[PDB]
Amino acid sequence: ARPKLYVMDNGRMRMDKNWMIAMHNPATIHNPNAQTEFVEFPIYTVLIDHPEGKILFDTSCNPNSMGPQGRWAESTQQMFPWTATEECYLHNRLEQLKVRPEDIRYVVASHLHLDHAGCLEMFTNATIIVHEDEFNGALQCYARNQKEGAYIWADIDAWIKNNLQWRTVKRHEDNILLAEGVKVLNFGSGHAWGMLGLHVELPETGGIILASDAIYTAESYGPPIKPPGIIYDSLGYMNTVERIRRIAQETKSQVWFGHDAEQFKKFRKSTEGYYE
Amino acid sequence: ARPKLYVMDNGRMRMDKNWMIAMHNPATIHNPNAQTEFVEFPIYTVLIDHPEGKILFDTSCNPNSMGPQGRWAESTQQMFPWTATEECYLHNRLEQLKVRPEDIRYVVASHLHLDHAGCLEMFTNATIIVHEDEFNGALQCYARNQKEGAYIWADIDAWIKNNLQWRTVKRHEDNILLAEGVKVLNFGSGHAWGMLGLHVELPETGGIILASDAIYTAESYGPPIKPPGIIYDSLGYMNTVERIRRIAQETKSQVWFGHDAEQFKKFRKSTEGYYE
Ligand SMILES: [Co+2]
Ligand SMILES: [Co+2]
Ligand SMILES: [Fe+3]
Ligand SMILES: [Fe+3]
Repeated sequence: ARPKLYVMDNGRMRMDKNWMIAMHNPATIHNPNAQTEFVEFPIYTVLIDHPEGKILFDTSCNPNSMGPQGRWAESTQQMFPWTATEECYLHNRLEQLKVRPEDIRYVVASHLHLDHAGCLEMFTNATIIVHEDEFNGALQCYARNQKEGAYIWADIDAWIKNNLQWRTVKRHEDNILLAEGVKVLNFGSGHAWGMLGLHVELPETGGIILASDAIYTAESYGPPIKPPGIIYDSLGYMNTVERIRRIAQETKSQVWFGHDAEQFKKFRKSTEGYYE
Repeated sequence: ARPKLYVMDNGRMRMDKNWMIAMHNPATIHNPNAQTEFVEFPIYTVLIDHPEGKILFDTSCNPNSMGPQGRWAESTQQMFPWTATEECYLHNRLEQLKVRPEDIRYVVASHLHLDHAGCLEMFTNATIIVHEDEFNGALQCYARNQKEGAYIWADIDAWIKNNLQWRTVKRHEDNILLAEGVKVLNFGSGHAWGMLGLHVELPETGGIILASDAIYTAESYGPPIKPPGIIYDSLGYMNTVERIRRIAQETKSQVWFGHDAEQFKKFRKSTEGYYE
């Protein structure tokens, strides 16, 4: 197989840096009212144009997330504001590559947060691969009518209404070989209830690990590891980062972080090319 | 009737409220540079004067902790400053009750943080009860010559030099009946590597659970639970709080938090009386 892998720019988000890096700047006796910062970071998705079938990793935010008529709760909009030009919308990014949603064979949902699962509803022809624990957690949010937080009720509503084709990765399930040189990594609980990653082996570029929010940024990764404020299972989170580091070493893979502004700037984006 | 329980005031500590309540005041699009605050909370210990032998729960901070010639690293002193008059030192609080360190049969170390294990070195005739995972973690800090953080190298140094008599609670060990109506609760990992609590059954007052830093304050307790910034095992922490809530219900026990300023105010202090 000679795939082409694309990085698609799906806009920017801002939030308290403490969400990204827990206790990044603790107050001290002579600085008792230490103030935080509102950091900007990229939202992106990855398309693997593979001869066996197109694979999409993450889906960014829904185009109708923000605004007075937005799907996101106002509180969510104020804490995690998403800014994106029309060109940044996933459907537009795919269109400019002459890729229709119906062309996508597999969508790998790293997790079901607002900035990763926003456009799942587009892909009614794909198998949606998601960690069973993440799926269960999101569905409970829905059933419990939770309208605030990182799991968007209106998004989940749409997934169900659109009759998406789910394939859950079981808690103790081994890696899934999706296609030649493409493996779904079962990271389990950490940042969220159930994290999935991808290992891609490209002929030219070599190994890539898509970590998503298992590792927010290079600052997260270190060493030393600097865990997030947004966290479910702290032990699991630490285990996963260390696991990724080992895999990266042993397979000579690059690690692509969830939301690293510096790393993202270096990427060849879908408007400039791809990785072979 | 028989046992007398004393609450001993061991001064005050201040720190970033984010340590106490994680993400208490998140930055937003209209408050992007949200500040924290430096909150004050009590450091206290509990003496159970029991017919079978005196039991001490926690030991506060070492008198030699603060100052330019103090045991605590300057970074620690400025992040977690401890203020206490001489009358607040544990040795003095015990003296004012006509209790000598050598009279203490059991010391229960809830964990080995600087504000709980500070005076362990006093009790050379007691059995020191501590969670094995907490003990191991602290000893690693010592062996690794870690001078920063919540584990005080100089304190640990003193414990070893003073040849304390350790009794570790094993990871999967059942609760320990220390004396009639006094049980050591094995909370395991959460806030720290290994947390111990105490359930005390007093003839008159009834059930008391000493939660220590398993539950910082009533705000922590909720519901809903609001976890701390100082945390090791998030899942374990949550499990422990909910366990305490069940035990409290089933045994009709009060829950005494680790560092709740309002609750501590209400307590009958050792200088005014005791519980029976
Ligand atoms: Co996330
Ligand atoms: Co503590
Ligand atoms: Fe994210
Ligand atoms: Fe404490």
